[PDB]
Amino acid sequence: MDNYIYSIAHQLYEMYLQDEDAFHSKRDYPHKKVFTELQKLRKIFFPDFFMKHQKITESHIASELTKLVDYIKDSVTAYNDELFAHQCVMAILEKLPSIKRTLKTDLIAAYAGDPAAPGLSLIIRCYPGFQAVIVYRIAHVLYECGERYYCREMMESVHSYTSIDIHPGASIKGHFFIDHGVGVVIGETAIIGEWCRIYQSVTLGAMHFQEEGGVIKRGTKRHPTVGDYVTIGTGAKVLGNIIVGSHVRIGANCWIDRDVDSNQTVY
Amino acid sequence: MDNYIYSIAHQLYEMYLQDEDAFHSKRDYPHKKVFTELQKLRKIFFPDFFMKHQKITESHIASELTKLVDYIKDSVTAYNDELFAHQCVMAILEKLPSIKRTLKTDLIAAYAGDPAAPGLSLIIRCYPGFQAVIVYRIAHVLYECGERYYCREMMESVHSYTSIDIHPGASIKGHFFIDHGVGVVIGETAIIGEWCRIYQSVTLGAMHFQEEGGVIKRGTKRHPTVGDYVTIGTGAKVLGNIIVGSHVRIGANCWIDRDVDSNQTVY
Amino acid sequence: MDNYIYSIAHQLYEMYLQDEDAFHSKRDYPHKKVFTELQKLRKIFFPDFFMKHQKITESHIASELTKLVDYIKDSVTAYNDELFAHQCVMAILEKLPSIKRTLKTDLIAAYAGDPAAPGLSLIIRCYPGFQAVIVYRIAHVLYECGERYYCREMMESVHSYTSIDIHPGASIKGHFFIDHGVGVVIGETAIIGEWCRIYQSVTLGAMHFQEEGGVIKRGTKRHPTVGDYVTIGTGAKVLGNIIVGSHVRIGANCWIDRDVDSNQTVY
Repeated sequence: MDNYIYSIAHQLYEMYLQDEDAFHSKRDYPHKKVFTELQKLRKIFFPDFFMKHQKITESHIASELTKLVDYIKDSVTAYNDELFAHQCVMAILEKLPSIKRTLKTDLIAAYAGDPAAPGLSLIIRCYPGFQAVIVYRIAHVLYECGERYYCREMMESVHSYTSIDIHPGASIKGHFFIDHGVGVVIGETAIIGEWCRIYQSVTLGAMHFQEEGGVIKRGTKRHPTVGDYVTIGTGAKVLGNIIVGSHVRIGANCWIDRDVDSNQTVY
Repeated sequence: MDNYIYSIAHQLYEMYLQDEDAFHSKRDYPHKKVFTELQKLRKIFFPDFFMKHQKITESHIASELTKLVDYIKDSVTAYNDELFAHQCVMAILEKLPSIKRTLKTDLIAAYAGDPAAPGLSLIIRCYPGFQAVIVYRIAHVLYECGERYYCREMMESVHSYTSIDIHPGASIKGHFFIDHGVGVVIGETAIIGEWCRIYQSVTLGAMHFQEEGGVIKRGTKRHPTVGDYVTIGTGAKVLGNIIVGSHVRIGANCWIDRDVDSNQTVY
Repeated sequence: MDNYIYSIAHQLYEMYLQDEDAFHSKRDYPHKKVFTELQKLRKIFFPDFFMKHQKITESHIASELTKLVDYIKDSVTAYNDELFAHQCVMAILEKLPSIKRTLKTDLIAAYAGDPAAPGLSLIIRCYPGFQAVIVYRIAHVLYECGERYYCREMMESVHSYTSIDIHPGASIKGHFFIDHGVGVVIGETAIIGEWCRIYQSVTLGAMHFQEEGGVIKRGTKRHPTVGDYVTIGTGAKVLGNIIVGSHVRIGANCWIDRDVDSNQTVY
């Protein structure tokens, strides 16, 4: 695994070197301490914003990547087993370059969708929707390996830190932006296309009225599918195994229970 | 107090030994550090999930229970007095076995109400509705002793950690489940029956439009009473000294201002 | 700067001495550790509640004020420059007495608007709306100096701790109260008068439906202006560059898109 880490850290470092200036800084930002997965991934993906400049080298990216790998491996092993952990973490490592590319697009979307943002640096440093998506994109790779415990725990850390509630099972394309974010809920089987803009208190999920009865069916597709270029306004509750088309605008406090066709505004 | 602690820890230990296998694990889970009351109560009620297996003995349950008792006593004394603190903490100790039984039913309700849950172990480890209810059930015993300060502070820790806002005065029966949970508000005089299922952004509370005037009447019954087998959908705002009957289903974003009779679906 | 700190700490100390008894306590409260800006400002503005009584002297207020000044200066410098930082922190220091006076009125409003509050001491110690406003009032002085980065980071700390989302650019008058608070969003160009009472899940903000296109106009007045004696009920979404008059009552889950005239109740 250490040799694969070296190769992945090398690729991520070369990407860092080739990133546009907006993804770089010569500033030494105030040191913060957040939960482990975010702390580590912040340094790995955007070292200029979370490390002293005198320290960014490839070797240091590799060093942080190793600390992260060892931590996730340990946690996956606790809930599962040693072999399953190795395979899942190799899968995360495999996807880190593509995630890095996607996270860049999420930043572009954040700046493009928010008149309050002065530059990418502030989004990177402290935008809660962005902190959540960083961790989500890794948690999802775990889910894709069949893991069902630690990937949820990781997202519950995100949940506590940002009040954004994204199940690791959700599938989310790039140029993704959650603004403000408190009360956002995105379910296990939610599917979200490119250029989705989501506001505070938005649910892309499900409700289960008590059938007593007692014990609800496990899993199955039961959360919305959302197309490209969708904007979901504050307080909107989109519920059930329903399809929202592309280029859809959803108004504030809307209660959506059925399919919504492409190229529409709902209020 | 130490002799009463020993007796209570003995009872809790015997209950632990007699718990069904779903409430047990041989796994050594990743060590977490959360606010004191939750950290301690997690170990006391579900040691398999928060202690190394080589350490669970009765003596260790007693040890953790002592640390918790000393901490709560100290905090209650700060806001009140030494004698009042002793009585309140003796009352908590008294209720710990019954709370343990109730918390088991809350877990059953959580698993039964959530298709995303793979087993009780994940709910125990990281479900925010469950973390909140653990602390709430103890905070409520303080409120029942007449304490009005520290029990609120304790629940504000829960508030920061999970964004679930349950006043220690609320009365809540068993098989209780808050799914997702961000934005849940449950007021001081709210009464909730058995098998209540509550989603994100649900208020069981009150609003006070300014009478200027100036200073609103203190206390009194002013929050909803809810029966058994009630499901309250995402964003529902249930306000005032009103009665919701049993077997009631409440739809998303609903604004409920008046009594709702038993065996009904509202949207 | 140290001589100006001494003078400001002297004034704040004299104000402390002249505060009514409700703003004082002989109790030694349980020690808490929260994010730096709140930790420091809590001690500076309300030392009786966050320091051991044997330690409150003027010299100790000055000591804490220095620690805060050094921290904010360091963070402002990181995002901007040394000279800009000095000017901004001198501006904060300048405003601290007036902020102290305003924070007293916010407490009065909190107690007056909440039947659950037993005394100012509990609001001071743990009410999340109040913790947020303490930090907001300082963050706003930074914004007023033209700072756009660290003042946002500071409020994102508030955001994580309380789930209350107040842009440092918002202008808010005194006797301000957010009850419960989770999901409150108050935008960069929001203007709020005296005696505003706000509940959980209230947005005073804006939504931006995707014009693709791509990159939205930066800034400009785009969030609501709210008059005096306004109460905004749970879940209300007040959006756009609109004017809400004085003595307005807004009902639960309301979706407000246009001007609302003075002396009105909306549902």
